[PDB]
Amino acid sequence: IDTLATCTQQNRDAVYTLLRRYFTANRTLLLQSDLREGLLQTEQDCGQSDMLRAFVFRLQEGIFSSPWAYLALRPEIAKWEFMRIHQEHLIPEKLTISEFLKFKETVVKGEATESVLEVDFGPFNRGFPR
Amino acid sequence: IDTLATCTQQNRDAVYTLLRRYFTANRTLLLQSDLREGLLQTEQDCGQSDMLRAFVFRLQEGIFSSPWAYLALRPEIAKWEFMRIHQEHLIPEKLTISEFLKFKETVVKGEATESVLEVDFGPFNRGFPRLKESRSIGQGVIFLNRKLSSEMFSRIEAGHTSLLHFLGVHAIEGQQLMFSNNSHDIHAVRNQLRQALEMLETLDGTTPWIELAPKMNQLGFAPGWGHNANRVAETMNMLMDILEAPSPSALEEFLACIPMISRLLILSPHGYFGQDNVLGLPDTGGQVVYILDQVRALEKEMHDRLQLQGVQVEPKILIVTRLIPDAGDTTCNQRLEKVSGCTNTWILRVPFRKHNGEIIPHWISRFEIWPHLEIFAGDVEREALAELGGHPDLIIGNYSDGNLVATLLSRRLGVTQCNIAHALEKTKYLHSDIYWQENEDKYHFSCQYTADLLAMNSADFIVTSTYQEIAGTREAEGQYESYQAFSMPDLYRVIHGIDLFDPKFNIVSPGANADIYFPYSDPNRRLHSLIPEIESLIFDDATNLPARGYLQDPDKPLIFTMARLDRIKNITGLVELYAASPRLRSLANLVIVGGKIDPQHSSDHEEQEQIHRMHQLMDEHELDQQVRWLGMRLDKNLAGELYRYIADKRGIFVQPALFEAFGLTIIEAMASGLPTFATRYGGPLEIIQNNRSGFHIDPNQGAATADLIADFFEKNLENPQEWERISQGALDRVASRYTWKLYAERMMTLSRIYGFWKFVSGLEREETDRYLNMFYHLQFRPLANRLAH
Amino acid sequence: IDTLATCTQQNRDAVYTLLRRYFTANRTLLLQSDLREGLLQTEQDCGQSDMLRAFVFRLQEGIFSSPWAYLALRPEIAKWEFMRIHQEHLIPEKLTISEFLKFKETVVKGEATESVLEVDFGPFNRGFPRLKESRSIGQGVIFLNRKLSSEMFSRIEAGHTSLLHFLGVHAIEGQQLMFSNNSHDIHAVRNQLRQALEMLETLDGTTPWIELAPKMNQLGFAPGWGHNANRVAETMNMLMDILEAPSPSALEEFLACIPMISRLLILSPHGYFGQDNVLGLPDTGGQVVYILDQVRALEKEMHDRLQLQGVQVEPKILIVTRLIPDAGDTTCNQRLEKVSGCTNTWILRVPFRKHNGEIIPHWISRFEIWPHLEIFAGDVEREALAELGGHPDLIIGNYSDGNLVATLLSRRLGVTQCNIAHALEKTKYLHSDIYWQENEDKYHFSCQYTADLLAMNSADFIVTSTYQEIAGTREAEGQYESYQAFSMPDLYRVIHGIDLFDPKFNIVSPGANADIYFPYSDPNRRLHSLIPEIESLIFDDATNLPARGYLQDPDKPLIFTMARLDRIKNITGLVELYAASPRLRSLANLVIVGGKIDPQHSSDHEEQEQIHRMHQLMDEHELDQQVRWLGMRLDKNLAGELYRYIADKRGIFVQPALFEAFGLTIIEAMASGLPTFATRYGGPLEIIQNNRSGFHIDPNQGAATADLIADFFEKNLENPQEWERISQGALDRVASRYTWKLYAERMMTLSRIYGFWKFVSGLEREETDRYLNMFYHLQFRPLANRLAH
Repeated sequence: IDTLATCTQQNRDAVYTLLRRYFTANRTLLLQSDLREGLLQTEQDCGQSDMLRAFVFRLQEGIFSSPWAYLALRPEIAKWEFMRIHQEHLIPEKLTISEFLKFKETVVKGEATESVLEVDFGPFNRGFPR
Repeated sequence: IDTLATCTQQNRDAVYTLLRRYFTANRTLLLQSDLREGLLQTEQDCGQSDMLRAFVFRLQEGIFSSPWAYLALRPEIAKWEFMRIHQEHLIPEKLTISEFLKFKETVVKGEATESVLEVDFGPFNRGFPRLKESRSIGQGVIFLNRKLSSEMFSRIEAGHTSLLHFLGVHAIEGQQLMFSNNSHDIHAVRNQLRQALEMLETLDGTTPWIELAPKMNQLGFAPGWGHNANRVAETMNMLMDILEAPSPSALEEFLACIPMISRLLILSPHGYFGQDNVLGLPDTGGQVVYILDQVRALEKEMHDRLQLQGVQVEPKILIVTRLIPDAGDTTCNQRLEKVSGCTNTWILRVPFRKHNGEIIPHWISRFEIWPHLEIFAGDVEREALAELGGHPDLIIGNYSDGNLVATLLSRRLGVTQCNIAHALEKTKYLHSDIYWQENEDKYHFSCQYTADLLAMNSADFIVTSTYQEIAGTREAEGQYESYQAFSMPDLYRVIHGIDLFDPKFNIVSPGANADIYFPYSDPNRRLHSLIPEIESLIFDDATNLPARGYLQDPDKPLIFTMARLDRIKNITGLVELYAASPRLRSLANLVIVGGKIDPQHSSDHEEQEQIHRMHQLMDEHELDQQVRWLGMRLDKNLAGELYRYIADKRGIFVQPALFEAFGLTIIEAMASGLPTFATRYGGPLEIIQNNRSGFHIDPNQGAATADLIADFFEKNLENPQEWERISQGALDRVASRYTWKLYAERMMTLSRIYGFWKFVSGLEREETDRYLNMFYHLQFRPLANRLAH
Repeated sequence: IDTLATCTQQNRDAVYTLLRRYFTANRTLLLQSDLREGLLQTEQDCGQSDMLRAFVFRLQEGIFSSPWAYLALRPEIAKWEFMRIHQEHLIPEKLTISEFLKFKETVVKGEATESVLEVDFGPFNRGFPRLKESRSIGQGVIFLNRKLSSEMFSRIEAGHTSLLHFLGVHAIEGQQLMFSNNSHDIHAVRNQLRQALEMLETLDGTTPWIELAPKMNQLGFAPGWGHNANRVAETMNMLMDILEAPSPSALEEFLACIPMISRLLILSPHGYFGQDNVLGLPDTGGQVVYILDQVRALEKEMHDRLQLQGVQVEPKILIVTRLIPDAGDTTCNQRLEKVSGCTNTWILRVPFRKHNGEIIPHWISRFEIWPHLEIFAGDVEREALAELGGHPDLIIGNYSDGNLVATLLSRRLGVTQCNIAHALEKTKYLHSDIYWQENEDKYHFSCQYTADLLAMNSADFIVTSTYQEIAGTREAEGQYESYQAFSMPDLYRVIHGIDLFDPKFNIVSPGANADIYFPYSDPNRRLHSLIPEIESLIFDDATNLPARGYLQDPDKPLIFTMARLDRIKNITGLVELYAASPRLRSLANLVIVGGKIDPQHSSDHEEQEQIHRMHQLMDEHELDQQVRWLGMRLDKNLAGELYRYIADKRGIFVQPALFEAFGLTIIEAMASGLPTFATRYGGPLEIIQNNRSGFHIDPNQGAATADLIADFFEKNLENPQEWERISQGALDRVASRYTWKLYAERMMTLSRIYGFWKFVSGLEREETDRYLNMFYHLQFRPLANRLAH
């Protein structure tokens, strides 16, 4: 279950309708409860899609603005994926964690005058056992 | 020689008296000169101790308070030891740089409130290749080729090589270069090379690439292997060799030829940049001249390399500096100005802005320019990316501002970064680090030195014009060396600031121009229109033009100096040592160009007080008719022929400066065929091979200097014959080291080889990058927002 | 091109017919000649193929029986594929060399009772470095330098103490060299080096080593660094450069310095060795000449190198061969014989012995020599060890017997082993392995081939004169190549018998004798006194001298050749293509030196037919007055002066041998300066660069070549420019690639480099040694003890 799993474009109006349901801007940042809530109706119109259910239930958070939805997925324990999808032409696009956080940062606290300091332990940890 | 050389307790009375003489607390911080002073009285007491003289003369500084003295010892070039001695019971104790710097801290600014931040690049550089012998410093590219090929051998023995991938990733102007498929496979490439080669065997030499291209493309090959079949053969053979058994020379030759570089971005945001008009303006100078006489050479070379590989694109060079909307009489408000003499080379000017900006109209001093630079960098990045087709292939920074910008720009774009500081002021101003708090209002060293550390560590390679600019001398620490460890109270401490043995350091020395300064002996090219004007400058006199010589000695040898009249250029020293020696007086006549003088101000106050000593020393000793003097500034095209004239009829140049970093003047003189007598102190030590390319003089001893010059004048028939030997010596030394053509060849190679080193070594350097980025954001950014209040 | 290329059986009919034509046999083992001639007719039936022709022409051999073709294909130099195809269903099927050998074995000597031993060096060779590219074979030492220095970047700093230890282990006459104690600790050695280098800057460069010796003993330095301090500085700077950043050039230069080559032992056991009557005699060819010239050259270089490093010792070369008591006015009974033109080079003869020996009295044939070799080897160890003060520093083997002996010796003594085979017969006599039992009683190839394999694997380096001897050409397998894989039925099968890509292989060509053969333009050394004898021999007549002749019309250009009278050198064919094309009879004249002009009476018979055919050609073509033929020997110096004579006036040398292994005469001619037309086939293909250094001519096309000869004789009123240009080409080429000076320089470096490679790689090869030793004891030893029935 991943970014590939929004191939749930087999039923396209389902995905489209769901994104619409989310996009109505009440909160631009949705947690699980909301994210899942929106699944049911769409769940009537149109269809069921156990796959889609699987996907939505694995969403940790989402950030909606513009015709753009930035999703954070957590498929299995301690594994995350980030993606963004366009409300109209719906193509899941894979995001880096930096990209997703830049978007959240912009949506919440506004466009930035200076570049953010990114603390990154990756280089430091590369090579030690896991 | 070292710490244990204070075993001088063999005579420890002298030691005790040296310490006591030091402790007299005229200063807490004792530098080299005042340390050497302490060894002369106490001299006549008690004894001599050559060992002690060795030890003391190797001290860079010492720090005194309390019973305790702390010593920083520099035994040989780029090698340091630190110790402490107790005044009463004196035994030496070996200290770490951290310890020594801590005590230096808690003395001058007193005991710390909270723990200092020690920026430590040590763990980050651990593991990276580095030079071993100090005499090899500044030779970096050579060492790197050896590590590159050494490593490529073992990798090619196992499956892969990065060389192939790196060959894949440069496509100049949207067309794929060197390879059609993306194949990462070495066996395959060997096969293709084999076939390609065997097929080139059947055609003859001069078949143009255009013809070979499709057959080549069936073989997997994109263009850039050569212009004709000959050259394609040549370079495919290079790659075949390398893929069999890597060696440094072959590797450097192949790397050297890859059509990677079509675009330069050269950064100089401070001063008023502009073509001509600029000598004397604030922050400007001959500073601009480096850039302006460099880029023609550069553009030409870049084009050539591309042409030879049969790639037709037109290369661009952008010199990016600040737009100052205040004209201030200049061209500095013009956004795009074509550098004359070049096909595609442009000054692109960009405004500073405020945070809403809102273009800032007014000139800003370099010392105050810090807070604008990040904004500037973003703006430059956009504008320049637009003006070039895309990313530049290399980015060159100049001075501290230029280098910080290049640091930022290069990290954003992922481009090879070259740094030219031209000078690093931390050594120029005594104690300006430990005392940085004092000097902040004027100088803002807290920002500068921080940006300096940042940039030195960020660059892929650093070009300097002399060895001493990096590592100095047996006596002097170098400009870069001084950043190796230092303290900056209430900010941070640095250790491992720079590694002098890092391969990134390369000495690449400029020169010439070369349409102007050229050998007196040329079949063409000379300016005879000037030739009557020349003679009438030296020979005429009085009130018809600037005064006052009147020589009247028709065939007498000439002694030429041309400079600023100021203290350190030291014309006073030359005339003084001239008057003082009668034989020199008899052998030649001293001609001088500089000052405005002519009347003392008007115009040009107040440091031109050196005109006082000028006339004072000229009238007494009765100089006139022995020595001509011009107050003129000498339009450059003329001066070129003036150098050309002072040879045949034979003469010499003299540059008796007290200290000279590079000595471009001397380069010009030698370029013109003049035997040159140049100061021993600074770069002329490097430029002139003494008694081959010229002669070194100690501007301190006038007796010996003028004596030496005379002795030169007395040789053979009066120098037929040994004036000519040195003259040819200078000529050859200049064509073999200092020329912008040479400079350009080396630059265009360095960018390719360090491009490949970046490519290959980048992922390992990521921790270093994150460290430097954190330092920037959490340290520099605040220091420069303090400005800017 | 390969097994897949036999998809040429779309056009199935042609392939079917081709296999049909092969199967109808008379012979089930086909070689090239039949394989090829069977392609044309049936060719026109049915088709005309390029691809199929390509395939067939790359077949080395094929084996037919069954409905089954077994094909061995060799598409590119040194690469082999093997396949089988079935007559009816035609489906090429890949085979391993072993499968193919098992089939060949079966078809030839029948179903095997037991299982065959397969000698396999593959697992033993895995992991050791190899060249990757066929063009590079024979260049081993270059690859090896790059491997050594690339892997000498041990910045683990323990290492290369390999280099340091190595420097410590050699000593000459008990005197430790380069280092007083065996040090390692690279940091210490860098220290010592630094200090020493420093002192040398205050010393008179030309100071004898013996003056600065004690001071250097202080710094830990034994002698060997140089003669004057200038050289000591040179070599020390070499080592200092290397301990910092190793490179191939540097490491070769320094390794070449090391005064570790003092005593040579050259081994040539068969025949009559001595300097008198060469050639003549059984088993003794120009065999003796190579070695006498080689050792003279060698001894010079040895001396020079040793001298330059300041070590006083006298080098000694021993040429060790068999002592034959029954001699008859050869010096072959005389135990020690000083070699003319050498200070310390000698011939040491050791007798063969029985086990009780009881010294064996009479000359033994080289095909019978095998049972004596082990005992001989022991006696040579004892005697040569006695004659040199100890172990030799290099052992050089000659031919098969010499190489085996050198193998046993070098293993015994721990000495670097060089192999010069000069010829390997396995390739000369086809099928002689599969059929070895037939040839056995004459030749004994069971012994020779086994010994060959033993030695080519055992050696440190292997020296050949031409590339051809190693890997041959596109069409023809090389001499060493032949041993890669073969069967000796009832004895053993071999796969991986040798690796042509191993870098033990070095082509070092001989040259000269340059005391004898040298340019015509030499300002001295010419014997003008011998010009009368020579104008006598060219332009005389009658019963004065042994000729047929009297050209008259001397004013023309000249055409020279000299050779043993045959048939392979092919003089008669030169005569013939001279005759048949009239434009040459017009343009020039033929001089010829060899055999006997006047009848065959008188002497030797033998050549006989070629003498008679010579005369016949003389009569019938009416070639008197255009042709001078001398029937004499021409002592060497006389000959040299002659080649010199023909050069100016504008002559040429033509040696149209059917094929020539390595052309000596071609070299002597080019050395003298004559533009030379040499056979296309064999060594001359390598020696002459065509249209630069000389001209390749097909001996198998007469008058097609004569057209080129005449074409050359033309070009602007005879030849103002071209002849001169080709002469300079020749001179330049000899000077660059073929000279005994260059040979000995190379040889003396190779011993040092492969000695180091042996020092490093030594313990890695022990499984290989245990294997080769087992194979010698249990395979060679029985075979030789059957000879010796």
